[PDB]
Amino acid sequence: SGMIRAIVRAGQARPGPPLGPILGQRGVSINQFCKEFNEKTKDIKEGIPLPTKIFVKPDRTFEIKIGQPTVSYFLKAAAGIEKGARHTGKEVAGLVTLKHVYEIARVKAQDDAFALQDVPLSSVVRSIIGSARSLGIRVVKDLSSEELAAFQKERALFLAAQREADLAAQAEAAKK
Amino acid sequence: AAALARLGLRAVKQVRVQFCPFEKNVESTRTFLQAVSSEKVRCTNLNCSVIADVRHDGSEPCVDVLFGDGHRLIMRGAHLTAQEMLTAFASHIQARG
Amino acid sequence: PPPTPPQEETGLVRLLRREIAAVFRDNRMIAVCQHVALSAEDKLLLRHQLRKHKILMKIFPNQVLKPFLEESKYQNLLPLFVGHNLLLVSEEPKVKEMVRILKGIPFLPLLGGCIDDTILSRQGFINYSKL
Amino acid sequence: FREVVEILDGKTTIIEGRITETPQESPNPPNPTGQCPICRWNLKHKYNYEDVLLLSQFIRPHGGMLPRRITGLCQEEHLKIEECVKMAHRAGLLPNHRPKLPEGFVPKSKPRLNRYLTRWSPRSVKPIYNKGHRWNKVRMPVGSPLLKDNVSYSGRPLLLYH
Amino acid sequence: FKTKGVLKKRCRDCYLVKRRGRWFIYCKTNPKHKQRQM
Amino acid sequence: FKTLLPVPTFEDVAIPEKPKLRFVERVPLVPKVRRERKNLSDIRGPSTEATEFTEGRFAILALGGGYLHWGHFEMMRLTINRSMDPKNMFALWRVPAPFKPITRKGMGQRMGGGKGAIDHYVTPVKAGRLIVEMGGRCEFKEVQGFLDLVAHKLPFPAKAVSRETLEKMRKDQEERERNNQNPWTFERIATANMLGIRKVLSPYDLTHKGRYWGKFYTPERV
Amino acid sequence: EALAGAPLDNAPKEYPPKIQQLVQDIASLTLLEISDLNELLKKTL
Amino acid sequence: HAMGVNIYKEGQDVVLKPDSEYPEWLFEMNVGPPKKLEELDPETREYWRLLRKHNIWRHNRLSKNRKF
RNA sequence: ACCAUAGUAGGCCUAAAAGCAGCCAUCAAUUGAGAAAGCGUUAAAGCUCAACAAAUUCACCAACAUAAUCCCAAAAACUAAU
Ligand SMILES: [Mg+2]
Ligand SMILES: [Mg+2]
Ligand SMILES: [Mg+2]
Ligand SMILES: [Mg+2]
Ligand SMILES: [Mg+2]
Ligand SMILES: [Zn+2]
Ligand SMILES: [Zn+2]
Repeated sequence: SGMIRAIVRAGQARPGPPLGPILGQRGVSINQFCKEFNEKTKDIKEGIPLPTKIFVKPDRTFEIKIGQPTVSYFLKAAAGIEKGARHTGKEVAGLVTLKHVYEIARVKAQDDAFALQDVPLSSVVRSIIGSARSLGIRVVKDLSSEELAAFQKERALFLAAQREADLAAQAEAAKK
Repeated sequence: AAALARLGLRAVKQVRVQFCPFEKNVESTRTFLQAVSSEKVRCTNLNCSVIADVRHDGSEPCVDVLFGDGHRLIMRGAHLTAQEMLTAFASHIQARG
Repeated sequence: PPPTPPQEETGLVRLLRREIAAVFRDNRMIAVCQHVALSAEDKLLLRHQLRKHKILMKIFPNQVLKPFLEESKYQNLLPLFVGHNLLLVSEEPKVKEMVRILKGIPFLPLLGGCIDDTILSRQGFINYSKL
Repeated sequence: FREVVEILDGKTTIIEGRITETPQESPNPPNPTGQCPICRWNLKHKYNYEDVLLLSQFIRPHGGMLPRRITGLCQEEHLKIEECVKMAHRAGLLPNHRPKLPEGFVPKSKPRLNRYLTRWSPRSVKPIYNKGHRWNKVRMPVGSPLLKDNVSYSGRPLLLYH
Repeated sequence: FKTKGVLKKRCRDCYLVKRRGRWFIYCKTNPKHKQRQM
Repeated sequence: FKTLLPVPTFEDVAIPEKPKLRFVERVPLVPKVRRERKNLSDIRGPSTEATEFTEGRFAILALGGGYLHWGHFEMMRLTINRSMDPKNMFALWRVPAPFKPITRKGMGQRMGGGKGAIDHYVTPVKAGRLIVEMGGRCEFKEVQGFLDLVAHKLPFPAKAVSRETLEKMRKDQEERERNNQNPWTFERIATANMLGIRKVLSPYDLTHKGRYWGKFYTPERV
Repeated sequence: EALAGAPLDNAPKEYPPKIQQLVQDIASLTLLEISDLNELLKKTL
Repeated sequence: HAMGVNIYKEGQDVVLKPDSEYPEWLFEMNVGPPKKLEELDPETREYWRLLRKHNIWRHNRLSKNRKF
């Protein structure tokens, strides 16, 4: 009856929302899909939520295609941060170099979308940089020693800003 | 191409288009081809095949369409306009089928 | 009529002219195939099946393609471009491999073309293929 | 002038275009530099609804107007000619340019009221019950304002309302 | 139908037609968009 | 195929704080005690003040004369304030808050007895004056779209204009008057008192030149 | 300049001028220049 | 999960190739300054991409008044 | 008329905010298509707009019910009018 885009964590597939309202509305077995999906995704111990394309057929049976995990995750891990910037570009979330983006790129080159496209890795790296811009993550050419000088400064500043934001969020939760 | 999709092409068996690319008069038949070949009309029924016959020498462009009424509709585009072919196609192949 | 207001070439037009000149220089096999409406999925699949034999596809507007081609040595291809079209570009050509994929889709015609300076109809490509 | 023919033979239908001979523009126009067809014959501001020989040249055998880009009329003059053709139809000129319908000629209606120079369509017009006095008066339109530039030999402007 | 002094299309499906010496707005999708110029 | 065109870019536009229209007061802070006679002569004829643009590139232009009272101000304020992007546009009052006392008597009074009591205040607006001035990184068309509403709901006839539109219609206005084919202009006749026509004319006409009559202004009049 | 006009299936009997003048320049050679020709074509290809 | 990377931990949690192994393009790409209109050459394709984008933005702003 | 595929459910707050309660960036694949101008959804999915290609007559604004005994000259678009 159509298609479904489902972004789901590595070892986690559960018979409730999102899968319950989504797959349950199409008339498709939830448990069979949890079984197959977990069969395929228990082999990734990297713990990466992957967007996946679920083809849901007229007879209520189904097919499944697993793609590469989200760039949001790959970059959240590359900068070592947890959540992305509240105000992006106004503030910084995390830092990365050429190497991170390149790795993530040749990883996502086998993604369903970039597979059919014969595009070189320069293009995919462009894509990932762009995806970094909005995630609040900053690239630098050669940062390594200053990568750690940074991390010891930047992390303290991000803790300062996250604690200040948590305090101001406590004050705005109390004022509300 | 939109007016063909609304009209439920599933009543058709086989559609072939025979035309001669290097002639000056073939634009009409080509327009008809690209109007029938579109995804809407093509997906209305999968039991129908669309064949493009391309020859240099034939010199006379033509459109032949069989459908399950036991009917055969052959319109020779020479001096015929695209949307005249498509309107004829519509009123002919819909009202009968 | 009022006197004549000559229009001026944009950067777009010059870039397209350059690009097309290069296109006619580089590829040995340029095959005109009428552009036909397909799903985005199917068009991607087609592009990829052309990527497997390394053949590339290109699309240019009739507006800037027609004058270039009538002033070109290739002007005999003018009657081909009157409708919609798609230009199949091939460096170090193998025609039978293109015909293999075109065979799969019956409603997607190959019209004219030029293989190593030889201007051919579809039958010329059928002949070059079996060779 | 290109006729389209359709034939039915043994569950096979053939539709084909066929070209006939088109008459050509008369050899020697008075104002050859002139852009628009009306103007190079010096007919600007001269033809009226009454001149049929001119009007019948742009229309279809079934009585409707020919499109502008085909004819090549200056936009203004196209509108004028269209008005005139409507008026001429209504006036009972061009009786041969109607569509032919074998059934409907038989059922007589009250004999056609003779009219001329009629701007609106007969079916669309409410009878004016209230007239009105000298100072506020409802006037009845005659002819079309598109023609108000026709050359007047009397010198008095045409009267468009009474 | 509503008699109005100003006609305006309320959606993309409204079309605008001159009948009986008036202007009209007919709409096939939403009949509620019908309008007759006064 | 269609060739593109360079898009208008605004790097020079500086947006002020409080871009939205200020709230204006129903009655002035120092309410006028002494009742004023009504000059109708302050609605009459062409406007002197507020004829030109200042900061902004768009405006509402008054084609008639009239009186703006508080209701009108409220209308404009609310409408413009929720029809604009506070980031990209700013608006400005080209009109003062209503200062002119206007009286009434209780309905049902006989004629005479004195002047009335002060009911409300208004602002006089002479034709040719800008009511509200909007600047921003906007193109004229959006602003035009919603400004024409406000314009339409004003007491006098009014338009939405830009700098370009205004200068366009002024040059058109003078070009119409040097094109004129007929020898006889209202100016030429009135000033020279031809036909003793001054008898029927007002003195003000010598300035107004038949373009303004009462509070009405007809732009077509050369 | 311009390129070929692409004759085709229904009637094409026409072979190029080049092939014919080449077979004509081949037929006019003595067998010592035919063996020279054969050697010079055997080596390159 | 969560990972705290230092110069010991960012290199130990990843396999980081030498600087001579990495391709050229990786160093050329602009890190943080997304390009402007005036900067680009009108004879370059990217310029026209950007101009198209801006034209779309403009159309989008102009379409804010839709009744439909 | 025509057509709609890519990172990607962009980052956040929220039960959920998947182009489209809100706040911030507004980059990037493909000849070409906005981190989206309207509809739509609980969040989607789904319809359209702008984009390619296809083409190209012209297209900015303008329209507004009514009274009381019975409508109220008759009529009329050209033979020459400062
Ligand atoms: Mg008003
Ligand atoms: Mg792009
Ligand atoms: Mg579109
Ligand atoms: Mg009523
Ligand atoms: Mg009477
Ligand atoms: Zn003309
Ligand atoms: Zn509607």
